[PDB]
Amino acid sequence: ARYTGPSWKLSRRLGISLSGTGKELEKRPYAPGPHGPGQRKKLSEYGLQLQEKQKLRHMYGVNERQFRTLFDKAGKLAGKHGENFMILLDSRLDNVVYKLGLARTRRQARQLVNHGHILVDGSRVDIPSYLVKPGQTIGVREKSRNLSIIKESVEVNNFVPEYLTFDAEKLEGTFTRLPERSELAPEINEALIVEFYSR
Amino acid sequence: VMTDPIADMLTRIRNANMVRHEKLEIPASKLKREIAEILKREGFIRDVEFVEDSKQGIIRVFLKYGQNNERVITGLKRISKPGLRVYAKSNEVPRVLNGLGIAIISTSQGVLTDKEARAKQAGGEVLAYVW
Amino acid sequence: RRIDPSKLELEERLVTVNRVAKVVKGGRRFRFAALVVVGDKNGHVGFGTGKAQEVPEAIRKAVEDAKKNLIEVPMVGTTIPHEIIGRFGAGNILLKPASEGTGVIAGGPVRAVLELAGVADILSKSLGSNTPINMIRATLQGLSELKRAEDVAKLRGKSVEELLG
Amino acid sequence: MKQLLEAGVHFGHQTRRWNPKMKRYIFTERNGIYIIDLQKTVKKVEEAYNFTKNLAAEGGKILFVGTKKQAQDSVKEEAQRSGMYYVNQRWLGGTLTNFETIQKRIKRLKDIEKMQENGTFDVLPKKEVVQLKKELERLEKFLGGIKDMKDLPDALFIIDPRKERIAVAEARKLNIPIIGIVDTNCDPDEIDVVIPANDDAIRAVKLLTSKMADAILEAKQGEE
RNA sequence: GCGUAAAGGGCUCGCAGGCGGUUUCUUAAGUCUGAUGUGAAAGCCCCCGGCUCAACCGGGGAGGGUCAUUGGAAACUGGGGA
Repeated sequence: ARYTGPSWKLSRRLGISLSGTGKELEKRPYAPGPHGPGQRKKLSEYGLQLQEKQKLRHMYGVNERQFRTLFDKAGKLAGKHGENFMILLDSRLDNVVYKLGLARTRRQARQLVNHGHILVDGSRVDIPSYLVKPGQTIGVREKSRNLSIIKESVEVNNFVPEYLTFDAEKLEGTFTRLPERSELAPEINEALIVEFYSR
Repeated sequence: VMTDPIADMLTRIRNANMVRHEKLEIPASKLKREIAEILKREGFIRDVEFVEDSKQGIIRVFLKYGQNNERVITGLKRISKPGLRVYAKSNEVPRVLNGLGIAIISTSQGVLTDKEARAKQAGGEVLAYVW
Repeated sequence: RRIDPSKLELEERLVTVNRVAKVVKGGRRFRFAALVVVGDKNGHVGFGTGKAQEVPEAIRKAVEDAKKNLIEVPMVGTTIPHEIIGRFGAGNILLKPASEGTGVIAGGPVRAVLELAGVADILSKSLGSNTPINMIRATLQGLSELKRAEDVAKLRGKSVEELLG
Repeated sequence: MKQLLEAGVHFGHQTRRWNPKMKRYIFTERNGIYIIDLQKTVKKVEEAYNFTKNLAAEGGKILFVGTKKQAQDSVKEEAQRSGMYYVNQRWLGGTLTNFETIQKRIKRLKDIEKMQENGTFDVLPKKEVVQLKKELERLEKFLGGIKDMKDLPDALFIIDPRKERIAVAEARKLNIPIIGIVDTNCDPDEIDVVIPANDDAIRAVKLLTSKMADAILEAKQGEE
């Protein structure tokens, strides 16, 4: 059950301020902790290993079991290693939910996706890690669509993905293909997931 | 003596292959002959001119490796040990080197090369391996 | 040859900064020794260093060692031409040619050297010695012996791109 | 373009101890030495003429390197009247390989030279001009010829394949070009322009340093 | 791997065994290849579908043998003759 962290110091010492995209601790850019204001140093190969695995895994927030099974399960696909892991670990039902302009928080859109509300493909999708392939109508679950969170997130703007496609009035959605695999260009470098989780 | 002829020729082209000698001798046999036409046709040495005479022998090849240290004979290995024989099926005919070298598997229709033997798609005794 | 000039951006990773002491009259005159290898990020990755009195001094003599030598390492796009077991100095290295997204799976001195010398997918697991200087020595000889396919067709006169796959 | 009849006064060197490398160009052995191969010396002399001229016209200094006794007249007169600044004395340790500390030796030669008319005498007592005049007296007689190389020596015309072995290693250090007349009992593959002839006859030294120094001299002033 | 780290038998003669000069005809015993049988299911891997997804299930494939029976090549080891 991932929903336990603070959500300030986890990004604050996790390596990069996301997400975001301003909630990175701009008041104190150092790492969080009692011995944290001082000079930071680099790690070993396990330093970039833990920063790559904890950094790229903290963007979604799953447990190490499901994230590991997405590591080898992502490596079971075709293409390249870090690209398949990158399109897999971000094409989830909650990343497709909060990436479609659904909710203004990754945990908030997560609980909006597994709260029974955001039912997609015409039916309900009640598991926050139960994704949808390219072409499923990632809907809004119109029996409770008149809400404050959905209307406010429909009022708040954001750069919608070109792998996906939104709907603010028709109450629908879609994912046109796999997302822009190298195109989705955060700081999460997939080589550290090819090294700090490969042994 | 005479443990294996092809290992004597391969040790000849190896030891002369590091000596920087112009020509190299050999014991003239059907393996030195067909291996001379294969290993000469693939472009390692300049020319084999099998100057035969009584009683047996005797091949005489020239090292076709220029100024640059280590020419087209850059390293050879006994891929087949006369004494514990190698084997290779059709799908398991391994191409030695990966992209640079070439192996010579003695196919059932002649002493082929690696890619040509895979072109026939039939393997045999792994005759030698020139990495 | 040829000795490549210091004409690029060097990486300057430190391999390991070992202690050293000459047992002289009075204890042991301790001097730091660090063999830290600088890398160009395209193929000029050379790894030698020296000794000096302070840790930054060993950084200075090591960087002078990186400005000493450089290697080529010809490899077409996340590989080497022929994955040869390259080790000289009683310490082996078994670096094969890997695929595109198979990562730079190497060890301490291999992961430093190839990790700072432009590697994309070259599987490497050693077999032999484990000194640092022996690792950079046999790894440097193995990287400095692996052949390139275009020049391998251009020096052994059969045909360029006649050996493909 | 070597004088073929004039080359018949500089073919001959040590014998009965010649290595396999520098003996491939040997003509034959008739009872005192191996007779060096004449036509190889001619065509190689042409390679030194054209390559030494055209590469010498790129603008870099030529290091007239010489070691042996009676090898200092051909290099001091040849380069000192040629255009290079060489060293015909006992060899300095790491000449090109140091490249800075030899420069600071150039600084001691600089203040020692310019201090002669710099009022160096008549400031301190007689021990100052006496000991210091001994200092340049024992500094200029060893390391003065490097003043004709302020940049690195772009080429090393080394005239001693055995006595100048640390020089051949020094130019082996950089990628510098080192052509030179290496004797019959020498190592062939160490140099890049072999002058396969002897060095025992001093007239062979005048023909070698005259063909080399005259080659770079005549090839260099032809710009105008 | 075996001069000095552990490791050359103190040394020889020899049976069994292991390996063997060059040319040429046959052979298929090995070597290699094609066709059939058989290697049950379930499982591993690939390709889809069903339990809200997943674990799971189901369907569609694959691969697994000094394997038999049988057709070829004779280059190499062997059988036989010169």
